[PDB]
Amino acid sequence: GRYIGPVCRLCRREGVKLYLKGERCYSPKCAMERRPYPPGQHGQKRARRPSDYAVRLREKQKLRRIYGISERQFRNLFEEASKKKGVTGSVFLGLLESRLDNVVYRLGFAVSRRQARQLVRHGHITVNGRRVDLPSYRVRPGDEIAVAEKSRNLELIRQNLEAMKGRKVGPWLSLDVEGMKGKFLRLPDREDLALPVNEQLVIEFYSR
Amino acid sequence: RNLSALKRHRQSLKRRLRNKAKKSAIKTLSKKAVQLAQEGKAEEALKIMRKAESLIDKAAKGSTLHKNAAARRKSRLMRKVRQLLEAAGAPLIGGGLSA
Amino acid sequence: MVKIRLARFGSKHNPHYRIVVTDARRKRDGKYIEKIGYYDPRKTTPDWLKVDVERARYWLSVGAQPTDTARRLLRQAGVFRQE
Amino acid sequence: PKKVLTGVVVSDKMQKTVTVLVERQFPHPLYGKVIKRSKKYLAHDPEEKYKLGDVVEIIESRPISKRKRFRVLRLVESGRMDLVEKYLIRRQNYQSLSKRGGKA
RNA sequence: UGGAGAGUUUGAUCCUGGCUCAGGGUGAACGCUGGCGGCGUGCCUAAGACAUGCAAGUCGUGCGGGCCGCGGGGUUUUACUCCGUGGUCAGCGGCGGACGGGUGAGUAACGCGUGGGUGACCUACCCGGAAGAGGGGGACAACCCGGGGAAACUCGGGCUAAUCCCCCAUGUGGACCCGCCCCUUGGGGUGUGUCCAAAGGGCUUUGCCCGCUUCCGGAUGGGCCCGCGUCCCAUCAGCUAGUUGGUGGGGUAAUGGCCCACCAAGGCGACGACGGGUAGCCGGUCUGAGAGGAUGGCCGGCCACAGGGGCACUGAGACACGGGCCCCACUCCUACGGGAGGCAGCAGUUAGGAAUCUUCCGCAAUGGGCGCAAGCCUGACGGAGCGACGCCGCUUGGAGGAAGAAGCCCUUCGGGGUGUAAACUCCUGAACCCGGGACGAAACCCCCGACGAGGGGACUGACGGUACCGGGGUAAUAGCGCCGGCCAACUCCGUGCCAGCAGCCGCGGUAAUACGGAGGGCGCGAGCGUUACCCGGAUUCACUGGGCGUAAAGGGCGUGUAGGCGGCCUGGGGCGUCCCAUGUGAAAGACCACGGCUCAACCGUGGGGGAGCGUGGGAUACGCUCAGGCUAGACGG
RNA sequence: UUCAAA
RNA sequence: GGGGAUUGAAAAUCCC
Ligand SMILES: [K+]
Ligand SMILES: [K+]
Ligand SMILES: [K+]
Ligand SMILES: [K+]
Ligand SMILES: [K+]
Ligand SMILES: [K+]
Ligand SMILES: [K+]
Ligand SMILES: [K+]
Ligand SMILES: [K+]
Ligand SMILES: [Mg+2]
Ligand SMILES: [Mg+2]
Ligand SMILES: [Mg+2]
Ligand SMILES: [Mg+2]
Ligand SMILES: [Mg+2]
Ligand SMILES: [Mg+2]
Ligand SMILES: [Mg+2]
Ligand SMILES: [Mg+2]
Ligand SMILES: [Mg+2]
Ligand SMILES: [Mg+2]
Ligand SMILES: [Mg+2]
Ligand SMILES: [Mg+2]
Ligand SMILES: [Mg+2]
Ligand SMILES: [Mg+2]
Ligand SMILES: [Mg+2]
Ligand SMILES: [Mg+2]
Ligand SMILES: [Mg+2]
Ligand SMILES: [Mg+2]
Ligand SMILES: [Mg+2]
Ligand SMILES: [Mg+2]
Ligand SMILES: [Mg+2]
Ligand SMILES: [Mg+2]
Ligand SMILES: [Mg+2]
Ligand SMILES: [Mg+2]
Ligand SMILES: [Mg+2]
Ligand SMILES: [Mg+2]
Ligand SMILES: [Mg+2]
Ligand SMILES: [Mg+2]
Ligand SMILES: [Mg+2]
Ligand SMILES: [Mg+2]
Ligand SMILES: [Mg+2]
Ligand SMILES: [Mg+2]
Ligand SMILES: [Mg+2]
Ligand SMILES: [Mg+2]
Ligand SMILES: [Mg+2]
Ligand SMILES: [Mg+2]
Ligand SMILES: [Mg+2]
Ligand SMILES: [Mg+2]
Ligand SMILES: [Mg+2]
Ligand SMILES: [Mg+2]
Ligand SMILES: [Mg+2]
Ligand SMILES: [Mg+2]
Ligand SMILES: [Mg+2]
Ligand SMILES: [Mg+2]
Ligand SMILES: [Mg+2]
Ligand SMILES: [Mg+2]
Ligand SMILES: [Mg+2]
Ligand SMILES: [Mg+2]
Ligand SMILES: [Mg+2]
Ligand SMILES: [Mg+2]
Ligand SMILES: [Mg+2]
Ligand SMILES: [Mg+2]
Ligand SMILES: [Mg+2]
Ligand SMILES: [Mg+2]
Ligand SMILES: [Mg+2]
Ligand SMILES: [Mg+2]
Ligand SMILES: [Mg+2]
Ligand SMILES: [Mg+2]
Ligand SMILES: [Mg+2]
Ligand SMILES: [Mg+2]
Ligand SMILES: [Mg+2]
Ligand SMILES: [Mg+2]
Ligand SMILES: [Mg+2]
Ligand SMILES: [Mg+2]
Ligand SMILES: [Mg+2]
Ligand SMILES: [Mg+2]
Ligand SMILES: [Mg+2]
Ligand SMILES: [Mg+2]
Ligand SMILES: [Mg+2]
Ligand SMILES: [Mg+2]
Ligand SMILES: [Mg+2]
Ligand SMILES: [Mg+2]
Ligand SMILES: [Mg+2]
Ligand SMILES: [Mg+2]
Ligand SMILES: [Mg+2]
Ligand SMILES: [Mg+2]
Ligand SMILES: [Mg+2]
Ligand SMILES: [Mg+2]
Ligand SMILES: [Mg+2]
Ligand SMILES: [Mg+2]
Ligand SMILES: [Mg+2]
Ligand SMILES: [Mg+2]
Ligand SMILES: [Mg+2]
Ligand SMILES: [Mg+2]
Ligand SMILES: [Mg+2]
Ligand SMILES: [Mg+2]
Ligand SMILES: [Mg+2]
Ligand SMILES: [Mg+2]
Ligand SMILES: [Mg+2]
Ligand SMILES: [Mg+2]
Ligand SMILES: [Mg+2]
Ligand SMILES: [Mg+2]
Ligand SMILES: [Mg+2]
Ligand SMILES: [Mg+2]
Ligand SMILES: [Mg+2]
Ligand SMILES: [Mg+2]
Ligand SMILES: [Mg+2]
Ligand SMILES: [Mg+2]
Ligand SMILES: [Mg+2]
Ligand SMILES: [Mg+2]
Ligand SMILES: [Mg+2]
Ligand SMILES: [Mg+2]
Ligand SMILES: [Zn+2]
Repeated sequence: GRYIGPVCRLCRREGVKLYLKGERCYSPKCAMERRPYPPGQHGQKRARRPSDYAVRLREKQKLRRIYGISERQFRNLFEEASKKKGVTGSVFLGLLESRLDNVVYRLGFAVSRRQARQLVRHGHITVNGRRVDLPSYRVRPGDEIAVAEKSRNLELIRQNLEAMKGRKVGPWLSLDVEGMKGKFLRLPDREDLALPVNEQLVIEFYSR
Repeated sequence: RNLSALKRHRQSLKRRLRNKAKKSAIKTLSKKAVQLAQEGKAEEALKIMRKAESLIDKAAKGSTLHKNAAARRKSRLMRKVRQLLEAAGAPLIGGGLSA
Repeated sequence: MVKIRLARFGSKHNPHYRIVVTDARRKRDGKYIEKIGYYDPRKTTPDWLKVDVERARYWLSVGAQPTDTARRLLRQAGVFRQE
Repeated sequence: PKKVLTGVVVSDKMQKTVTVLVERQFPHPLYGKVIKRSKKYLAHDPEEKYKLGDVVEIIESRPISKRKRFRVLRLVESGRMDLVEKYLIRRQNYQSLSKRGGKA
């Protein structure tokens, strides 16, 4: 089961703020806000020049932790990326960005990814009409991701979909806040995203 | 126990005896004919050869000899008799051989 | 004799047959002489039945004896339709 | 097609049969170098025609005996014991390597 | 799209060099742990032994009959006897038991792989074409009557039907011997002579169905032969007498020392014969930048085997796993005379082992045997079951939540950790309950039509009340291994060269980040570690891609056999080499692209991808070969 | 003498 | 068999 445990601690081990909570991570409290040092009894102690390896490990752990995906699944995507034509780095990101659970989150249907995930597992999500509770489901270009008719009235749904009014969204995505529909226009360009991650090191980590 | 396909075995035994006997005849007459010719007795040597030919062919009607096995026998027979008769013979009965 | 029958491909609870020409004596999914079509029982695709009728007509012309089901499918593709 | 091989007669010591040495050439599967390699076929010569030293063609045939599965198709080049000599010598060197040895 | 290196010899250095680690794999096993599902997969050892059940039969539309039953007749009645019909039994006859299923023991071999040859051959059922089926005669079992055995079963006598056997015809036509044109190994045609055919059954009965016979083809499956390829040891040199070949026979579907009788002395080997060891081969699988290396479980192809040895009979086919005979070992009957048996079929037992599943459900589907058909048989197979054994998908919550409880840990005693983690608030709703509820299955068959095409109609679901759908709805498993360097992760205490750790280098003899515990941390997560094994890193056997003065390594030197290698010019050939076409290169797998299960795993469809080998053309620089020249190598005076 | 100490 | 002396801790050596 995708991690599930103290999360605003991973932010602390990566020395960078990851959004694994949506809000709370915006209001002075993602911990990174005054307490940016690693978790644990030695968190405040001076760090030692990390090994080329350490650097590469933490980088992958960053990107991977951002999407709350497992090593098993993360690796399988990367291997797929390698094989495919074109720059593995971007292509990899493109694939991570195509996970239904992620897209749900991108469209704002949920505040964080872990929430977006649950929304999927519980059928509150629809792809071209049909229900789909597979958070790893790969959204293709042209697919319409909406909210289940029966779920459109849920308290949590309104709140999030409300806050989405006026809010802009991914240049590769499009949100019709009305009927609570969204459309995966195209695979995001590396230029499209802006994750605190140097995918180049990630490729290197697996090249070892 | 008990597999009524014992019938195949008790049937093979009858077929075996039936074949065995047909062949024995063929041999006995073949040798007989080769012998008569080997002695220059042309007329009856063919007379016997002619039966042998017949027994061989009929033997091939069913699954005793069958095939080209028949051909082989007839050949090797008409072969020896025509040759052995080269001792003045002169195909009297002119039966089997087409001089 | 040689036949035209279905060879089973696909997976569990997901059969996908192959209209094939083969010796009656060969194992069902063994080496066939020629593939002349395919058939999907659950018709999970609009294209669940195809049959190289020209070829089917060929083997029939030389002796291939079709399974009852094999014959059924061939008919659908108008193999014997002599209109 | 019935395989046809060219070789040298290195033995006429049998009745209606000749031994034919056939050389073959090919790149070594791993080291490249073109290497030679030979094999002797017992060919059928019913007319006791061909002799020691002739270069004949050999052709794939209906078995004549055990060993014999080739018939001499024709003569390519008569006389030339240089080849036979080579074979004979190589065979004589054998008399060497064992428990004793032969002169070089 | 295709190549990463690190630790360890010294006081230090460079080099040589081995060992070791990081990565992929696996039919795994073992430890701790363990929630759900799909698809796969599961005796690697004793090819040890096996209780029990099931795993091959079908046909009454080939034939006669026995037993139990019912009905109708011939008689004035009974007895006796005739016909019809139901159930059942096995016979005779046919087709199938040579497929399907299992396992590799054996096998270094034409076994397998690949490409070819057969003028040296076979092929049941199926398809097309040509021509046929006139007459006679016969037997054996059922059954009946005796005899011999404990039994298994046997011996004799008598009766009888066939699509059983035989004789005579007809000979389309075919076979054989000679001849002869033609062609070319035994291919094809032709003439005389000789020889060779058959089966009957059904009926919706003068016509159709199912069959029979002889030929020529097709299609399918094969046999035999050949070129090339296929492991380790040369501390295995020589091997060989049916041995090598010939002539004539025998034998086979057919070639052949396959076998035999005679006659020759020959065959094989350092390009590894013979001997020994090991091993089923392949598509492919794992690994690798590649070249390679390793492997051959599952699925597909071929081969071999069926307790261990031999043999044949029957048949289109076997020298036959659930057929037969004999020898051996073993088990079990036994009246000790003599008998019965063979799970490497499914499931299961037992043994061995670190270790491997259910004595399950169904013939609904696909496929197979027999049948005109209805159908019957099918442990093939389609499913379910068990095992984290593997892969893929899922869950054990989501959002809010303190300048931050308690507890435990640490402390410079100020404070710092675990930690938004918890509590708690609010959402959602695995499980579970209720309702609906599949696809897979439309043929065979029947009716119309013409048993055709074509139309209509009907019967069938093991899986499964499962999947999926719709309601209702609970906050609801987390482990395991690491933290001295390689190698991501550090502090206290306890132990002292003890107890112990340790892949390699090394830790521990009172301040141990290395032992054990705790707090904290890293990694991964229904799994995590360990052991074993394969490839990698390892250019560490170097083809790609290594070396030999002193590191391991130039033979003590010469002579010279085989072999390898060969100067300059011209010509022929075209073997190597190169180019073009063309055949072959099974399917699956792999790769790319779309698709189907909500995704994926899994699966389907389509698409390139060629190496190898065969054939046909072409080129001729280089290598090769044959000719002829040349002096600059070599040799000679 | 052993292991380890700059 | 410690328990001391010695040792960085041992082996050894001298003590009970
Ligand atoms: K035929
Ligand atoms: K011979
Ligand atoms: K291989
Ligand atoms: K019809
Ligand atoms: K202490
Ligand atoms: K410690
Ligand atoms: K290795
Ligand atoms: K030396
Ligand atoms: K030339
Ligand atoms: Mg790429
Ligand atoms: Mg039987
Ligand atoms: Mg029978
Ligand atoms: Mg006699
Ligand atoms: Mg001679
Ligand atoms: Mg011969
Ligand atoms: Mg060292
Ligand atoms: Mg080293
Ligand atoms: Mg040294
Ligand atoms: Mg040192
Ligand atoms: Mg020094
Ligand atoms: Mg357990
Ligand atoms: Mg399963
Ligand atoms: Mg086994
Ligand atoms: Mg059964
Ligand atoms: Mg009555
Ligand atoms: Mg009866
Ligand atoms: Mg019966
Ligand atoms: Mg089989
Ligand atoms: Mg195998
Ligand atoms: Mg051997
Ligand atoms: Mg072969
Ligand atoms: Mg072979
Ligand atoms: Mg070979
Ligand atoms: Mg071959
Ligand atoms: Mg071959
Ligand atoms: Mg071949
Ligand atoms: Mg008759
Ligand atoms: Mg009669
Ligand atoms: Mg009669
Ligand atoms: Mg009698
Ligand atoms: Mg009688
Ligand atoms: Mg008959
Ligand atoms: Mg005629
Ligand atoms: Mg000719
Ligand atoms: Mg007649
Ligand atoms: Mg020998
Ligand atoms: Mg002969
Ligand atoms: Mg012959
Ligand atoms: Mg022999
Ligand atoms: Mg030999
Ligand atoms: Mg050789
Ligand atoms: Mg020997
Ligand atoms: Mg050997
Ligand atoms: Mg073996
Ligand atoms: Mg084996
Ligand atoms: Mg390499
Ligand atoms: Mg191999
Ligand atoms: Mg296989
Ligand atoms: Mg055997
Ligand atoms: Mg056998
Ligand atoms: Mg045996
Ligand atoms: Mg056994
Ligand atoms: Mg036996
Ligand atoms: Mg038969
Ligand atoms: Mg026979
Ligand atoms: Mg056999
Ligand atoms: Mg047998
Ligand atoms: Mg067999
Ligand atoms: Mg069998
Ligand atoms: Mg058995
Ligand atoms: Mg045991
Ligand atoms: Mg099972
Ligand atoms: Mg069935
Ligand atoms: Mg069926
Ligand atoms: Mg009927
Ligand atoms: Mg049964
Ligand atoms: Mg099955
Ligand atoms: Mg297991
Ligand atoms: Mg929370
Ligand atoms: Mg509630
Ligand atoms: Mg259905
Ligand atoms: Mg039925
Ligand atoms: Mg009608
Ligand atoms: Mg529901
Ligand atoms: Mg529901
Ligand atoms: Mg509720
Ligand atoms: Mg570290
Ligand atoms: Mg201490
Ligand atoms: Mg350690
Ligand atoms: Mg999983
Ligand atoms: Mg690597
Ligand atoms: Mg190497
Ligand atoms: Mg080495
Ligand atoms: Mg080299
Ligand atoms: Mg070196
Ligand atoms: Mg030295
Ligand atoms: Mg040295
Ligand atoms: Mg020297
Ligand atoms: Mg030269
Ligand atoms: Mg030379
Ligand atoms: Mg030249
Ligand atoms: Mg050439
Ligand atoms: Mg090609
Ligand atoms: Mg292929
Ligand atoms: Mg899809
Ligand atoms: Mg394909
Ligand atoms: Mg030229
Ligand atoms: Mg060259
Ligand atoms: Mg001392
Ligand atoms: Mg020490
Ligand atoms: Mg000291
Ligand atoms: Zn955060």
